[PDB]
Amino acid sequence: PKMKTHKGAKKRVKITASGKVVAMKTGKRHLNWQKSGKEIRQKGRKFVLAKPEAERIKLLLPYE
Amino acid sequence: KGLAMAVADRAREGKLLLVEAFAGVNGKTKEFLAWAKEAGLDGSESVLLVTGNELVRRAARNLPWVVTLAPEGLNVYDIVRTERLVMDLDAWEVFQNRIG
Amino acid sequence: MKLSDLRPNPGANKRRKRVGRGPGSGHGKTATRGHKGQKSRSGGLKDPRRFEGGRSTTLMRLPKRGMQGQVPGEIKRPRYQGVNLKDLARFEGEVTPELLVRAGLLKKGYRLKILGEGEAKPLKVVAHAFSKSALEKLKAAGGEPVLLE
Amino acid sequence: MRVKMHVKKGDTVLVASGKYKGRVGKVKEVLPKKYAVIVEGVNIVKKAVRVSPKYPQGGFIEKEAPLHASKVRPICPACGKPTRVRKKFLENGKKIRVCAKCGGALD
RNA sequence: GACCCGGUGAAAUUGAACUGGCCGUGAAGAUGCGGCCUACCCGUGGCAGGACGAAAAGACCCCGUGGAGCUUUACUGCAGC
RNA sequence: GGGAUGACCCCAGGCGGUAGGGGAGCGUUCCCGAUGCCGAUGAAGGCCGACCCGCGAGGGCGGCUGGAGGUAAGGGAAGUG
RNA sequence: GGUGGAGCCUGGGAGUGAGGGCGCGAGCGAUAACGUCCGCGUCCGAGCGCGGGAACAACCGAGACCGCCAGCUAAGGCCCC
RNA sequence: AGCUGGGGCUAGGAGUGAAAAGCUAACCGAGCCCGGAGAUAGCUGGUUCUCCCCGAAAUGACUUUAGGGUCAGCCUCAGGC
RNA sequence: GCUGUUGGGAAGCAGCGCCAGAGAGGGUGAAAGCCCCGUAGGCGAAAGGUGGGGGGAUAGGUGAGGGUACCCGAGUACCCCGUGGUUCGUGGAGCCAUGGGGGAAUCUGGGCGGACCACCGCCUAAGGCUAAGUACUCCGGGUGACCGAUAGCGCACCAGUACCGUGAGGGAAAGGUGAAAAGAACCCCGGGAGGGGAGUGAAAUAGAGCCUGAAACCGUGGGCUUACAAGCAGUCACGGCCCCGAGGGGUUGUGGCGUGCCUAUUGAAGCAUGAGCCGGCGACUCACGGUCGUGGGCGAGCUUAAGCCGUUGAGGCGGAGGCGUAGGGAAACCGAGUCCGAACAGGGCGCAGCGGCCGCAAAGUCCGCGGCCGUGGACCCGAAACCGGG
RNA sequence: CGGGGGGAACCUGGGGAACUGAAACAUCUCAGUACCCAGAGGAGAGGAAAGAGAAAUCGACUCCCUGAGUAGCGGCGAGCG
RNA sequence: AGAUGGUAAGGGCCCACGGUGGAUGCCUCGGCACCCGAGCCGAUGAAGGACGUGGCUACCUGCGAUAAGCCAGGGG
Ligand SMILES: NC(=[NH2+])NCCC[C@H](N)C(=O)O
Ligand SMILES: [Mg+2]
Ligand SMILES: [Mg+2]
Ligand SMILES: [Mg+2]
Ligand SMILES: [Mg+2]
Ligand SMILES: [Mg+2]
Ligand SMILES: [Mg+2]
Ligand SMILES: [Mg+2]
Ligand SMILES: [Mg+2]
Ligand SMILES: [Mg+2]
Ligand SMILES: [Mg+2]
Ligand SMILES: [Mg+2]
Ligand SMILES: [Mg+2]
Ligand SMILES: [Mg+2]
Ligand SMILES: [Mg+2]
Ligand SMILES: [Mg+2]
Ligand SMILES: [Mg+2]
Ligand SMILES: [Mg+2]
Ligand SMILES: [Mg+2]
Ligand SMILES: [Mg+2]
Ligand SMILES: [Mg+2]
Ligand SMILES: [Mg+2]
Ligand SMILES: [Mg+2]
Ligand SMILES: [Mg+2]
Ligand SMILES: [Mg+2]
Ligand SMILES: [Mg+2]
Ligand SMILES: [Mg+2]
Ligand SMILES: [Mg+2]
Ligand SMILES: [Mg+2]
Ligand SMILES: [Mg+2]
Ligand SMILES: [Mg+2]
Ligand SMILES: [Mg+2]
Ligand SMILES: [Mg+2]
Ligand SMILES: [Mg+2]
Ligand SMILES: [Mg+2]
Ligand SMILES: [Mg+2]
Ligand SMILES: [Mg+2]
Ligand SMILES: [Mg+2]
Ligand SMILES: [Mg+2]
Ligand SMILES: [Mg+2]
Ligand SMILES: [Mg+2]
Ligand SMILES: [Mg+2]
Ligand SMILES: [Mg+2]
Ligand SMILES: [Mg+2]
Ligand SMILES: [Mg+2]
Ligand SMILES: [Mg+2]
Ligand SMILES: [Mg+2]
Ligand SMILES: [Mg+2]
Ligand SMILES: [Mg+2]
Ligand SMILES: [Mg+2]
Ligand SMILES: [Mg+2]
Ligand SMILES: [Mg+2]
Ligand SMILES: [Mg+2]
Ligand SMILES: [Mg+2]
Ligand SMILES: [Mg+2]
Ligand SMILES: [Mg+2]
Ligand SMILES: [Mg+2]
Ligand SMILES: [Mg+2]
Ligand SMILES: [Mg+2]
Ligand SMILES: [Mg+2]
Ligand SMILES: [Mg+2]
Ligand SMILES: [Mg+2]
Ligand SMILES: [Mg+2]
Ligand SMILES: [Mg+2]
Ligand SMILES: [Mg+2]
Ligand SMILES: [Mg+2]
Ligand SMILES: [Mg+2]
Ligand SMILES: [Mg+2]
Ligand SMILES: [Mg+2]
Ligand SMILES: [Mg+2]
Ligand SMILES: [Mg+2]
Ligand SMILES: [Mg+2]
Ligand SMILES: [Mg+2]
Ligand SMILES: [Mg+2]
Ligand SMILES: [Mg+2]
Ligand SMILES: [Mg+2]
Ligand SMILES: [Mg+2]
Ligand SMILES: [Mg+2]
Ligand SMILES: [Mg+2]
Ligand SMILES: [Mg+2]
Ligand SMILES: [Mg+2]
Ligand SMILES: [Mg+2]
Ligand SMILES: [Mg+2]
Ligand SMILES: [Mg+2]
Ligand SMILES: [Mg+2]
Ligand SMILES: [Mg+2]
Ligand SMILES: [Mg+2]
Ligand SMILES: [Mg+2]
Ligand SMILES: [Mg+2]
Ligand SMILES: [Mg+2]
Ligand SMILES: [Mg+2]
Ligand SMILES: [Mg+2]
Ligand SMILES: [Mg+2]
Ligand SMILES: [Mg+2]
Ligand SMILES: [Mg+2]
Ligand SMILES: [Mg+2]
Ligand SMILES: [Mg+2]
Ligand SMILES: [Mg+2]
Ligand SMILES: [Mg+2]
Ligand SMILES: [Mg+2]
Ligand SMILES: [Mg+2]
Ligand SMILES: [Mg+2]
Ligand SMILES: [Mg+2]
Ligand SMILES: [Mg+2]
Ligand SMILES: [Mg+2]
Ligand SMILES: [Mg+2]
Ligand SMILES: [Mg+2]
Ligand SMILES: [Mg+2]
Ligand SMILES: [Mg+2]
Ligand SMILES: [Mg+2]
Ligand SMILES: [Mg+2]
Ligand SMILES: [Mg+2]
Ligand SMILES: [Mg+2]
Ligand SMILES: [Mg+2]
Ligand SMILES: [Mg+2]
Ligand SMILES: [Mg+2]
Ligand SMILES: [Mg+2]
Ligand SMILES: [Mg+2]
Ligand SMILES: [Mg+2]
Ligand SMILES: [Mg+2]
Ligand SMILES: [Mg+2]
Ligand SMILES: [Mg+2]
Ligand SMILES: [Mg+2]
Ligand SMILES: [Mg+2]
Ligand SMILES: [Mg+2]
Ligand SMILES: [Mg+2]
Ligand SMILES: [Mg+2]
Ligand SMILES: [Mg+2]
Ligand SMILES: [Mg+2]
Ligand SMILES: [Mg+2]
Ligand SMILES: [Mg+2]
Ligand SMILES: [Mg+2]
Ligand SMILES: [Mg+2]
Ligand SMILES: [Mg+2]
Ligand SMILES: [Mg+2]
Ligand SMILES: [Mg+2]
Ligand SMILES: [Mg+2]
Ligand SMILES: [Mg+2]
Ligand SMILES: [Mg+2]
Ligand SMILES: [Mg+2]
Ligand SMILES: [Mg+2]
Ligand SMILES: [Mg+2]
Ligand SMILES: [Mg+2]
Ligand SMILES: [Mg+2]
Ligand SMILES: [Mg+2]
Ligand SMILES: [Mg+2]
Ligand SMILES: [Mg+2]
Ligand SMILES: [Mg+2]
Ligand SMILES: [Mg+2]
Ligand SMILES: [Mg+2]
Ligand SMILES: [Mg+2]
Ligand SMILES: [Mg+2]
Ligand SMILES: [Mg+2]
Ligand SMILES: [Mg+2]
Ligand SMILES: [Mg+2]
Ligand SMILES: [Mg+2]
Ligand SMILES: [Mg+2]
Ligand SMILES: [Mg+2]
Ligand SMILES: [Mg+2]
Ligand SMILES: [Mg+2]
Ligand SMILES: [Mg+2]
Ligand SMILES: [Mg+2]
Ligand SMILES: [Mg+2]
Ligand SMILES: [Mg+2]
Ligand SMILES: [Mg+2]
Ligand SMILES: [Mg+2]
Ligand SMILES: [Mg+2]
Ligand SMILES: [Mg+2]
Ligand SMILES: [Mg+2]
Ligand SMILES: [Mg+2]
Ligand SMILES: [Mg+2]
Ligand SMILES: [Mg+2]
Ligand SMILES: [Mg+2]
Ligand SMILES: [Mg+2]
Ligand SMILES: [Mg+2]
Ligand SMILES: [Mg+2]
Ligand SMILES: [Mg+2]
Ligand SMILES: [Mg+2]
Ligand SMILES: [Mg+2]
Ligand SMILES: [Mg+2]
Ligand SMILES: [Mg+2]
Ligand SMILES: [Mg+2]
Ligand SMILES: [Mg+2]
Ligand SMILES: [Mg+2]
Ligand SMILES: [Mg+2]
Ligand SMILES: [Mg+2]
Ligand SMILES: [Mg+2]
Ligand SMILES: [Mg+2]
Ligand SMILES: [Mg+2]
Ligand SMILES: [Mg+2]
Ligand SMILES: [Mg+2]
Ligand SMILES: [Mg+2]
Ligand SMILES: [Mg+2]
Ligand SMILES: [Mg+2]
Ligand SMILES: [Mg+2]
Ligand SMILES: [Mg+2]
Ligand SMILES: [Mg+2]
Ligand SMILES: [Mg+2]
Ligand SMILES: [Mg+2]
Ligand SMILES: [Mg+2]
Ligand SMILES: [Mg+2]
Ligand SMILES: [Mg+2]
Ligand SMILES: [Mg+2]
Ligand SMILES: [Mg+2]
Ligand SMILES: [Mg+2]
Ligand SMILES: [Mg+2]
Ligand SMILES: [Mg+2]
Ligand SMILES: [Mg+2]
Ligand SMILES: [Mg+2]
Ligand SMILES: [Mg+2]
Ligand SMILES: [Mg+2]
Ligand SMILES: [Mg+2]
Ligand SMILES: [Mg+2]
Ligand SMILES: [Mg+2]
Ligand SMILES: [Mg+2]
Ligand SMILES: [Mg+2]
Ligand SMILES: [Mg+2]
Ligand SMILES: [Mg+2]
Ligand SMILES: [Mg+2]
Ligand SMILES: [Mg+2]
Ligand SMILES: [Mg+2]
Ligand SMILES: [Mg+2]
Ligand SMILES: [Mg+2]
Ligand SMILES: [Mg+2]
Ligand SMILES: [Mg+2]
Ligand SMILES: [Mg+2]
Ligand SMILES: [Mg+2]
Ligand SMILES: [Mg+2]
Ligand SMILES: [Mg+2]
Ligand SMILES: [Mg+2]
Ligand SMILES: [Mg+2]
Ligand SMILES: [Mg+2]
Ligand SMILES: [Mg+2]
Ligand SMILES: [Mg+2]
Ligand SMILES: [Mg+2]
Ligand SMILES: [Mg+2]
Ligand SMILES: [Mg+2]
Ligand SMILES: [Mg+2]
Ligand SMILES: [Mg+2]
Ligand SMILES: [Mg+2]
Ligand SMILES: [Mg+2]
Ligand SMILES: [Mg+2]
Ligand SMILES: [Mg+2]
Ligand SMILES: [Mg+2]
Ligand SMILES: [Mg+2]
Ligand SMILES: [Mg+2]
Ligand SMILES: [Mg+2]
Ligand SMILES: [Mg+2]
Ligand SMILES: [Mg+2]
Ligand SMILES: [Mg+2]
Ligand SMILES: [Mg+2]
Ligand SMILES: [Mg+2]
Ligand SMILES: [Mg+2]
Ligand SMILES: [Mg+2]
Ligand SMILES: [Mg+2]
Ligand SMILES: [Zn+2]
Repeated sequence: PKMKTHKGAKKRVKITASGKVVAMKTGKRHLNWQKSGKEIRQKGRKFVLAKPEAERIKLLLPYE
Repeated sequence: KGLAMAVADRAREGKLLLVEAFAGVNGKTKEFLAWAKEAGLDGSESVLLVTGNELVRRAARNLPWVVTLAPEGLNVYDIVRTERLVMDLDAWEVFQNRIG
Repeated sequence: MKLSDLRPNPGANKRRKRVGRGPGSGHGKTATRGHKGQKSRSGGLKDPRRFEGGRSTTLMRLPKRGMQGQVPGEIKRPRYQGVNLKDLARFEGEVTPELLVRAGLLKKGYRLKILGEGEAKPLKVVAHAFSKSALEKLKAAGGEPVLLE
Repeated sequence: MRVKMHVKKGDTVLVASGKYKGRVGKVKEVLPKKYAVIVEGVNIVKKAVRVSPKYPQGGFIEKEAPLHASKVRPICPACGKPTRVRKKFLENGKKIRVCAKCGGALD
């Protein structure tokens, strides 16, 4: 049977137009009061995932 | 495309032959060899007869060296299978209108 | 031409890799599969695309973004596909969503929106939305834009 | 349903093939099961028998052996020539065996 | 009974065998490697020291995010009251 | 380097090897080639071979058995060692 | 400088994630262990193919494409085996 | 509180049990058959023709992880620089 | 379609002919278009069955404005409580169904459009019936790049049989003489079995314990060799004897060298595992989807799926749709740009063929082939155990 | 007048697990599948909108393709769809 | 003083022929898979059986005290 798109990924990540994996930045969900403004500020942005891990997270998205 | 490459090959060889009609065939094999004889079809070469005329296809279909086909079913394999290739201008015509 | 003459071009019908048939093949015994281990075993490893050996996975550890949807589900609002001017050079005269579909440019169900990456042509164009850039090019190139409802 | 025999006991037949090929005679019997036939003086074979009240002094006895039916061919009593069997529809309207060389009948 | 003769005739076991001893060596306990000593070929009745002898994919021990039985103020459920 | 292209020739250098990667081939069943060719002056299979070609897996040749089937160059598909 | 089965980059397929002896530097150990745990290296692993070491995976020598009843050498050896 | 023939009844988380977890068709801590079924097995084993080139690892980090795995490292192939 | 020919047998080779709407195949003493059963093409049913197509009946069918406000499917709709179904696991939880409670209305009615309210719309529950297109294959038939007696159904044969089990239940092994029995009269040794001649046959180590008859295993005869030797049994050199006709084959006396195969191991000849021996079965596949590579087709375009027609190993039609042509953003939304932002700032993810119109190349896409991955028993065999019905 | 029982699977209704997957496991999955029961038939079910759901449109039901592993569901885990 | 051959109870290798055994090759009524066709039976006693049944009859088939079979129509 055809492959099933892994939703755990399509809800977290997004494949660009060139073949890269871009997921939001980890750290600023909670426990943020004493964090920097630089640390809260920078973590509110996407980051290109490491090539090996992204390659895996695209085989889970066979139809996007 | 392979249905036009197939023919053309036999065309390069000159093994391709067309005919207006089949003079005097009416459903008897022997009515055909007399024809095929006069068309240079001696039997020394396997042939692909390609026409719509049923009687004709019925006359030679039992012949150990003739492949019959309604031109609506002309296919490469049968072409390559053979050493020559014959058609009605009709069968020739629809042919044109399929590779076009 | 002749059946015996019909080869495939070299390399277009490669052989196969038979494992487990002797020392010579270099694939015998362990069948190119290693020694012991869950990977040599039949069935094998959990989805290597995700699983990592127990630790929290790289993907499960990434945060989720945006709206994930809710039931009954998707909301229906008109959808727009944009086509660039240069892709419109091939036509003459009057362009509409239809022709751009049967040409292979605009998908069905979506609406037509013109973009500007190209150069306009003094053409009657009919669409559901243009871009600021696309218009200026389209009105400047002696064209006749025509919005829809 | 039935075993198709083009020959019946005991019209006159031509041993088409076999060691006794060419020889002629009557069909002394018809074996549908094995689809064979016995012909007079043909396929002769010597067979042994016990010193038995029927066969005192022991010895052997010449038996006539059966032949496969495809080996036998009928002889048209008209043209006297072995022929393939057609079948004619009289006005009886029975069907009768008739020579293919000439329209003669064969019974 | 065992042992000799006539009559019948199994078994587990068995990599293949042309299968000695001592001091050493070797995956640390050698008929099979090294050196030396000894030893003519094949058997029968015997004795059990070794082929880490046979048998049973160690009951012990740990390992497996194996199992199953029993237990409770372990967790969570069900009958029942 | 020749010559032009894998035509074969010359010069130089490389070539221990488990897991494992890669490449080129042999062989078995089957299909087109095949309404063909081989076959009773003997098919497939079987026993010998100190001969032939192949690095090798294997391919022919010959003799004995065997007694009705076998199947080429070139390609295709696997219950293929 | 270095043209090497050197290096950079993209991509496909793996296996490995139980190492061991030696040498030098340490810790742990008793300035014990064919002990153990790290570091540089080496070798066996995969070279249990060859010579030496009496015999012996890792000490000395030396990287086995194939054939010769040809020559020179390394470690080690030259009274006899 | 005996032994015994014959006809009967009670069964699988259920029956019987003067109690051993004994017995329930010669192995009962949950009978046997058939089915779900080719359960699962990160464990052991087994994996079949030839030649040719290269050729490892037994490390680090995380891992209810430690004899299994994800990424990197070391090997390989095609293309590019 | 006869003859002639070799042969046990002609269908083989040779000569001369013929049919063919039939040169599919199977038989005949071997290899047959024309010998037999058949094949193409046609024929055919008194009686039972069927009859979805044709014709005929019959039950059944049908108008419009006006007023009336009787009827329009009840413990039902509807509300709450407990559940089930739907992609919906209480979620914002509607819709369909209903075990418990309360409990209406008849078109100005009522259910619905994802809690709820309104606007706007769709429908008309609580009685029932209904062909075909769809599913399976004990049965009959056609056909296979399906098996060919350890294969193929468990059974090619008297098989769900013998045998095992109290019972449910388990479950085999076993095919072939020859063209034709012409299946060996009679005689001889023997109680017989069995054999020796005779005889049959093309062939009798085709003799029914039968086609071919391999290997382990057993035996008879012959050549070399062995009773002071030692050993993974072999390899190298030499010599003696035997055979075949400056060479080779078999054999082995002496001298040299030499630690089985496989497995698992840091490491085995290894006193670690497996295997007595031989022969046959026996383990990396398939379908869909994905991802690289590859041979081709077309190329800002490529491609069809179920199906319809055709064929009877003939292909063609079909554009619905899928991938691509534009991306960025959680989204509205903008768009060669867009997102965070007050920004004309900064940054993220993005944006642009070769020769002489032509040709050539290509993004992309489609079918093949190949390696690998996901889902399924997914390389093969193996548990102790769980569960359901008997 | 009718019913009762049989039929290889196929069909609908009343009931309805578990191993397994989630690399443990309870919600979850395996799956309303396997299995039991009643019924029917050559087919069974379903079926003529108190429907679908945004077209200001469609027009009973059944089946196949497609829509689509989209919308959504999910200890938002495995996975379901 | 010395040195060297011939023995083979049996064993071993090699060749020849046989015994056993039943692989291998050809064969095939049988089996497998797909497409089509076809589709219920039954108190008018089904499905499936027991016991019988022939001049002589162990089993298989066929049949039922009318028992390898009785009547009628069609085919051949
Ligand atoms: N007339 C025709 N279309 N004939 C086609 C061939 C039919 C059949 N296969 C034959 O060989 O006889
Ligand atoms: Mg997006
Ligand atoms: Mg965050
Ligand atoms: Mg925040
Ligand atoms: Mg937050
Ligand atoms: Mg701080
Ligand atoms: Mg700060
Ligand atoms: Mg901010
Ligand atoms: Mg999509
Ligand atoms: Mg896209
Ligand atoms: Mg031909
Ligand atoms: Mg023909
Ligand atoms: Mg292939
Ligand atoms: Mg494949
Ligand atoms: Mg290898
Ligand atoms: Mg390889
Ligand atoms: Mg393995
Ligand atoms: Mg591998
Ligand atoms: Mg692998
Ligand atoms: Mg292994
Ligand atoms: Mg392992
Ligand atoms: Mg491993
Ligand atoms: Mg398994
Ligand atoms: Mg596993
Ligand atoms: Mg969404
Ligand atoms: Mg004559
Ligand atoms: Mg005839
Ligand atoms: Mg005595
Ligand atoms: Mg005795
Ligand atoms: Mg051993
Ligand atoms: Mg000895
Ligand atoms: Mg020592
Ligand atoms: Mg010792
Ligand atoms: Mg010794
Ligand atoms: Mg010794
Ligand atoms: Mg030795
Ligand atoms: Mg020794
Ligand atoms: Mg003794
Ligand atoms: Mg003792
Ligand atoms: Mg002892
Ligand atoms: Mg004793
Ligand atoms: Mg002892
Ligand atoms: Mg010993
Ligand atoms: Mg002992
Ligand atoms: Mg024991
Ligand atoms: Mg034990
Ligand atoms: Mg064990
Ligand atoms: Mg074990
Ligand atoms: Mg053990
Ligand atoms: Mg143990
Ligand atoms: Mg434990
Ligand atoms: Mg645990
Ligand atoms: Mg663990
Ligand atoms: Mg426990
Ligand atoms: Mg109670
Ligand atoms: Mg009480
Ligand atoms: Mg090499
Ligand atoms: Mg070298
Ligand atoms: Mg090397
Ligand atoms: Mg390897
Ligand atoms: Mg290569
Ligand atoms: Mg290859
Ligand atoms: Mg090949
Ligand atoms: Mg083979
Ligand atoms: Mg043929
Ligand atoms: Mg043939
Ligand atoms: Mg002959
Ligand atoms: Mg001969
Ligand atoms: Mg064959
Ligand atoms: Mg062959
Ligand atoms: Mg031969
Ligand atoms: Mg034949
Ligand atoms: Mg062939
Ligand atoms: Mg070939
Ligand atoms: Mg071909
Ligand atoms: Mg197989
Ligand atoms: Mg196999
Ligand atoms: Mg280089
Ligand atoms: Mg290298
Ligand atoms: Mg390197
Ligand atoms: Mg790589
Ligand atoms: Mg590890
Ligand atoms: Mg270790
Ligand atoms: Mg390991
Ligand atoms: Mg380690
Ligand atoms: Mg270490
Ligand atoms: Mg150590
Ligand atoms: Mg040592
Ligand atoms: Mg050291
Ligand atoms: Mg020093
Ligand atoms: Mg030191
Ligand atoms: Mg030190
Ligand atoms: Mg230290
Ligand atoms: Mg030390
Ligand atoms: Mg240690
Ligand atoms: Mg360590
Ligand atoms: Mg290793
Ligand atoms: Mg070394
Ligand atoms: Mg090395
Ligand atoms: Mg060494
Ligand atoms: Mg070695
Ligand atoms: Mg060794
Ligand atoms: Mg050495
Ligand atoms: Mg040495
Ligand atoms: Mg030495
Ligand atoms: Mg070197
Ligand atoms: Mg010198
Ligand atoms: Mg010395
Ligand atoms: Mg000495
Ligand atoms: Mg009693
Ligand atoms: Mg009693
Ligand atoms: Mg009783
Ligand atoms: Mg009971
Ligand atoms: Mg139980
Ligand atoms: Mg039970
Ligand atoms: Mg029960
Ligand atoms: Mg109890
Ligand atoms: Mg029992
Ligand atoms: Mg018991
Ligand atoms: Mg239990
Ligand atoms: Mg019991
Ligand atoms: Mg059952
Ligand atoms: Mg299951
Ligand atoms: Mg388990
Ligand atoms: Mg082999
Ligand atoms: Mg490590
Ligand atoms: Mg980590
Ligand atoms: Mg943890
Ligand atoms: Mg440990
Ligand atoms: Mg890796
Ligand atoms: Mg390269
Ligand atoms: Mg003659
Ligand atoms: Mg003749
Ligand atoms: Mg034929
Ligand atoms: Mg035909
Ligand atoms: Mg034939
Ligand atoms: Mg033939
Ligand atoms: Mg014929
Ligand atoms: Mg017909
Ligand atoms: Mg008719
Ligand atoms: Mg009305
Ligand atoms: Mg009115
Ligand atoms: Mg009213
Ligand atoms: Mg639910
Ligand atoms: Mg809630
Ligand atoms: Mg609910
Ligand atoms: Mg809905
Ligand atoms: Mg209710
Ligand atoms: Mg109203
Ligand atoms: Mg109302
Ligand atoms: Mg409602
Ligand atoms: Mg409501
Ligand atoms: Mg509502
Ligand atoms: Mg609604
Ligand atoms: Mg609403
Ligand atoms: Mg309203
Ligand atoms: Mg509605
Ligand atoms: Mg109503
Ligand atoms: Mg109904
Ligand atoms: Mg119906
Ligand atoms: Mg229907
Ligand atoms: Mg059938
Ligand atoms: Mg066959
Ligand atoms: Mg076959
Ligand atoms: Mg058999
Ligand atoms: Mg069988
Ligand atoms: Mg056989
Ligand atoms: Mg029992
Ligand atoms: Mg019994
Ligand atoms: Mg049993
Ligand atoms: Mg039997
Ligand atoms: Mg026969
Ligand atoms: Mg006598
Ligand atoms: Mg006597
Ligand atoms: Mg006597
Ligand atoms: Mg006798
Ligand atoms: Mg005799
Ligand atoms: Mg004679
Ligand atoms: Mg002869
Ligand atoms: Mg002969
Ligand atoms: Mg013979
Ligand atoms: Mg014979
Ligand atoms: Mg035969
Ligand atoms: Mg025999
Ligand atoms: Mg024999
Ligand atoms: Mg002898
Ligand atoms: Mg002495
Ligand atoms: Mg001597
Ligand atoms: Mg020498
Ligand atoms: Mg000479
Ligand atoms: Mg020596
Ligand atoms: Mg020697
Ligand atoms: Mg050595
Ligand atoms: Mg050694
Ligand atoms: Mg071990
Ligand atoms: Mg070990
Ligand atoms: Mg040893
Ligand atoms: Mg030993
Ligand atoms: Mg072990
Ligand atoms: Mg082993
Ligand atoms: Mg045994
Ligand atoms: Mg074997
Ligand atoms: Mg395999
Ligand atoms: Mg594979
Ligand atoms: Mg398969
Ligand atoms: Mg596949
Ligand atoms: Mg692929
Ligand atoms: Mg194309
Ligand atoms: Mg197209
Ligand atoms: Mg920007
Ligand atoms: Mg930029
Ligand atoms: Mg092109
Ligand atoms: Mg492709
Ligand atoms: Mg892969
Ligand atoms: Mg599965
Ligand atoms: Mg598998
Ligand atoms: Mg098993
Ligand atoms: Mg199992
Ligand atoms: Mg349990
Ligand atoms: Mg339990
Ligand atoms: Mg019924
Ligand atoms: Mg149900
Ligand atoms: Mg239950
Ligand atoms: Mg469970
Ligand atoms: Mg499972
Ligand atoms: Mg899983
Ligand atoms: Mg599962
Ligand atoms: Mg589980
Ligand atoms: Mg698990
Ligand atoms: Mg558990
Ligand atoms: Mg479920
Ligand atoms: Mg049900
Ligand atoms: Mg009932
Ligand atoms: Mg029923
Ligand atoms: Mg129907
Ligand atoms: Mg109905
Ligand atoms: Mg109605
Ligand atoms: Mg879609
Ligand atoms: Mg899709
Ligand atoms: Mg989540
Ligand atoms: Mg479900
Ligand atoms: Mg002797
Ligand atoms: Mg003697
Ligand atoms: Mg010897
Ligand atoms: Mg023999
Ligand atoms: Mg025999
Ligand atoms: Mg064959
Ligand atoms: Mg047959
Ligand atoms: Mg059958
Ligand atoms: Mg099917
Ligand atoms: Mg029926
Ligand atoms: Mg009658
Ligand atoms: Mg009658
Ligand atoms: Mg009549
Ligand atoms: Mg009559
Ligand atoms: Zn006549």
